[PDB]
Amino acid sequence: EELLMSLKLKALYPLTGGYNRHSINPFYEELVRPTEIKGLWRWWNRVLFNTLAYSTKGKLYTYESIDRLFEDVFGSENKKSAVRLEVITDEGNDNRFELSYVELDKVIDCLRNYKRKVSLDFIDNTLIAEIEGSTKIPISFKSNLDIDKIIKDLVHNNKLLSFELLGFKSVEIDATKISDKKILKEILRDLITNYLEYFNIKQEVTFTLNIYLDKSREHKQNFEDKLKFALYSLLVFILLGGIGRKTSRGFGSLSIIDVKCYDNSICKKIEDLAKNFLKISSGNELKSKIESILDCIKNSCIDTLYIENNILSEIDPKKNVVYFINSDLFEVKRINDKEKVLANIYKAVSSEGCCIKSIITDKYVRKSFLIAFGGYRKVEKDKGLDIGFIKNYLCETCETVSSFNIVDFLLSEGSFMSDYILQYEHRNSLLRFKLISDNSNNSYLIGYILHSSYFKKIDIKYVRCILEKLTYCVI
Amino acid sequence: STQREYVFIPITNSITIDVKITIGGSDHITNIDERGIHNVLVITGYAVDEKNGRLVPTLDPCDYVKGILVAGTPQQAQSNDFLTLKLPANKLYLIRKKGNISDDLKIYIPYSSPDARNSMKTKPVSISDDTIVNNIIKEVFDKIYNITQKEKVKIEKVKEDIKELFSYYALEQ
Amino acid sequence: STQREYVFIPITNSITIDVKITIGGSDHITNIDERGIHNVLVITGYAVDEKNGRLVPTLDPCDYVKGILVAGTPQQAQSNDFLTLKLPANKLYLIRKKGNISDDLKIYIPYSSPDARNSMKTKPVSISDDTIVNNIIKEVFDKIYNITQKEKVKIEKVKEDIKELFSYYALEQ
Amino acid sequence: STQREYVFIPITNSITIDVKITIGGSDHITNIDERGIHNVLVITGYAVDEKNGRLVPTLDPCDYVKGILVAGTPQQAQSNDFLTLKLPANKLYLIRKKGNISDDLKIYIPYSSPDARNSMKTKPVSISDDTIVNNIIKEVFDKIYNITQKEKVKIEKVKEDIKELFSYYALEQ
Amino acid sequence: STQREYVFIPITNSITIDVKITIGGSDHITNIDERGIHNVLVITGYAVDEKNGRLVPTLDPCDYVKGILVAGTPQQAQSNDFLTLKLPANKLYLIRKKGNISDDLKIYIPYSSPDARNSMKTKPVSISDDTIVNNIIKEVFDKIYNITQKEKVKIEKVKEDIKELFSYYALEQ
Repeated sequence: EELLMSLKLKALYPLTGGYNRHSINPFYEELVRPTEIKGLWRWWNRVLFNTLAYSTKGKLYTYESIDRLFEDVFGSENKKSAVRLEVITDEGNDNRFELSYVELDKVIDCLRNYKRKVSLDFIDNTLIAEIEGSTKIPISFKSNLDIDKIIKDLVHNNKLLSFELLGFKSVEIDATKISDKKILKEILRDLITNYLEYFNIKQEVTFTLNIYLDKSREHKQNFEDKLKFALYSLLVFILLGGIGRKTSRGFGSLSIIDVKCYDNSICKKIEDLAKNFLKISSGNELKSKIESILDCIKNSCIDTLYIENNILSEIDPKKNVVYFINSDLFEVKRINDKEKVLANIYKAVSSEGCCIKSIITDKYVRKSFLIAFGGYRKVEKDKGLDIGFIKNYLCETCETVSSFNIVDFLLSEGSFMSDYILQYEHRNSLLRFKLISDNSNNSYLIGYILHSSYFKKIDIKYVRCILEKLTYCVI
Repeated sequence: STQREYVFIPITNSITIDVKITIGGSDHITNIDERGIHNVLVITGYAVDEKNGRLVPTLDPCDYVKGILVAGTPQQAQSNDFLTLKLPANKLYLIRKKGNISDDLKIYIPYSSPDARNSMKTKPVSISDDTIVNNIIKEVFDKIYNITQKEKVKIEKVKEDIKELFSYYALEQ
Repeated sequence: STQREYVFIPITNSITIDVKITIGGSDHITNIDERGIHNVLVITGYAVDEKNGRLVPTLDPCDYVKGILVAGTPQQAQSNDFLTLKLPANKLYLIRKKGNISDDLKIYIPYSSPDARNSMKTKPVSISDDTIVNNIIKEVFDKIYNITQKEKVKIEKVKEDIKELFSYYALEQ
Repeated sequence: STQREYVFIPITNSITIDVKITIGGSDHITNIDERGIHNVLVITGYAVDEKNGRLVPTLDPCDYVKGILVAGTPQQAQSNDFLTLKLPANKLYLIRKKGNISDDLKIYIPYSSPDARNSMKTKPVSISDDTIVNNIIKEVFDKIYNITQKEKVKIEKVKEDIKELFSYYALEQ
Repeated sequence: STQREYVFIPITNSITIDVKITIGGSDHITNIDERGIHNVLVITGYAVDEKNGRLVPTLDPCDYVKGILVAGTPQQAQSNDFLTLKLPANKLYLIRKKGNISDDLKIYIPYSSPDARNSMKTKPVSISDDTIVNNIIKEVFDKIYNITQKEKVKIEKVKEDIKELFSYYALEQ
């Protein structure tokens, strides 16, 4: 075993989770989970691979076979991983979340013989137990983690973050039946912890990502070639994706501070292509680099492209979904207020925000666009024609003014994609954002659209200059 | 805006109408056309006193007083039973938010002083014996808001909400 | 049912003791036993006026004033701005509560009527200015108690105990 | 059909008036329906030159300028400082669109050319420094709608609206 | 970084420090910031000789000499008793690792010469008798790191791990 390479990266406002869905907990703190890197690296490998397969073969391959193809690198049920990650985040402390005291016993007395719901809000460095039965009583707590002011701003001013607080902030309390205080004092006490821990957010989380090789994986078929392709999918993971939660909206965006390597025979082009991001100096100059890195994985420097192997499996378009990189939908602007655009992206992904109420100026072409691009949207098909008039935009074949047709989305009935694109509460967003920079103080927002397989076909330039105006008013 | 009155609504027949000329304009707070009583300002730290409701300023945060808001008279141009306090229209703890508010309001409330030699002993009592409903909705809603809630029939939404609108605690002395 | 007064602890220099002399009795709810200040009152919807330290009320349950509450009489000079309450010892809000006090008190509160000259843009501030923390320590703790700065060297912890709890709101006007 | 002319918002000293006849009627390319302006226009690939405040074409898609299009001609004496396009506005990047513009638009944009003796690297800087915000509300905005600070409730918040909306690139040379 | 130097922890302090100035910059490797002693180098196959001890080399992998590594110049350019080694920081064995370390390090560890006519026969020696640990504390910890250690609790903590976190083998001849 020996160290393959080292990637000193940084993350921008990462929302890394844990057992409690927060980056800190009563026991430890991890702002970077080496399990999420390995999990996302594999996700950005099954995407890049199907990109290399939808540019040289016109074929798409299922996930359970791409990793079966790469299991000699990332490992599987039949083989240990050949690469092993090791994240060494800086400041290397213990830094658990400790709640020293929380003086709350009036709100306890405000909660006898009643079924209310407590709700926490952080108003001017002080939190309030908003009993929806009209009692905004304050609380005098004292804890760690020093919420400065900025996160309190950043959370309240970002409509996405504030929307996900709706879980971690409130809970009903039935007390008409037998009640207590030793029990209520412990219900409310953790409700504080699960709330303040949501505010352990930090910009500029600097960590290293050491990647080791074992030197015991004999070159089965393309080991030396499968591996150096995985490094490519790791760079595009760094350059297009982030770690943590809501990375499809800019959070946890990754950068590159300095890349070393220790085996020139493999990492040669990878470190070089990675070296080209330490000194980015112009918006459309990076738009060239984003394409420079991508094409060197395509027809230029074709990394052994051994698709002619009996491991893969073509997908079924009417029952499978696959995400791959459309090399054309890419936009690199420039920004100087990360927090502003981080809160602006809500203007571009919400069905009422002041960026797509301008670009796609209607109800249906607006919503139906998000339904097919903005991940999964809560669309309640209990009202009138606004389930079909958005269907009329997303049919497989019907009267279309805009090209948002889905591979088997039929009207008057529901196929597999008909329910999937409509009722499946876990669907990633094809429209993504990422803020990237280092050593230049020149932050560049990046916008792109992952190409899916359920799309019948998409008018490239139309939905591009939709995305174009998008990335413009997001600043 | 300008002068406005916080009409707290218990079950009692004490100060039901109690209110002379309004602004004349319709810059009201609680209009209940068809979608339930909305923007129902209710305040904390007072008690209905169970009789001759003066809203004794209590110091229990658990304690509170509910009611409605409307730009009526200051008790036929009176001030000795008020607060004359000004609002920024964001430090008002409103219920069932409906967006639009003004910048400043001169909210006026029936006031009082602490009755000496008497522990307040605020006691929670909700709205019951609903014969008060047609007593108030005809008086404080059909004489204060008789443009909606009369040309409509969706007042069963209001009917069920009357008891489900104002709870209150009381000194009960 | 003895008398009490709310001698709040602001960051303002307008504190002589602001009401009147020490108890004359022997009971003190705001003790110093465990490690510092205890049994503070954090009544809501007020401010210190930054001068002439009464409390201006507000209809916002998010405006807070803290500070020690001690016994005594209301200055025998101004009985037109003080409440003269009577609390049943159950319906008041405390912090760092200690051995229960289950007997009523007639507490006194410095309260200047709202007097809506301006609009109250109350703003928060916690106790700071290490120069001024010893200021209100000397004029109050050395005076009303004579327990600090001379016989309890643990003040170097009780100094920060002041910085921990006491955080009031003011109008900055 | 219609005539319009460009007025962006820099912090410079070249926005004095320098404009001929007003709308002719009263309809601009923008409106005011929320607390802030709408229908701001964007040209990509132009900077402000920070002196002699016309917009010189660049060929970088990362180049920002935005404002509101005032109706009318530029005195027909500077018949070369402006573009005078004619489009149905469907080829017009407009933000906060509140109206359907099916007719055609004569839009006159302060134009220039590099005549480059040297290089030209534009610099991104937005508006801040409140002394500037209420400075541009008086020489740019009391003239567009003839509605400001007479019956408004919005202008003081439009200052916040102008801050976060209008962002311009600048040569700074 | 640039030139560093490791130094062992011998109970015999004939070479207690005998090393010259700090970085010239501001980067150390070991430190006692809040919790405990951080990065500590362990090299293998080197006995001290504890008599002008400068890490006599041997081939036994049983031997080791723990000890801090500070970025000091090699004893005012002492050209006799160092190894002047540069390494990519991956070839360094750090007990109690803390944080990432630099790209390459030019360390000058005390290197004596492997002597002839004398079989090594090294015997291990550990730390005990805490008057031996304080004879090391101020010399190599509260001198190189002589900014803190008079501010926090980390005094006995440093004499906790010195007893065991630094063991070694000795030639004992």
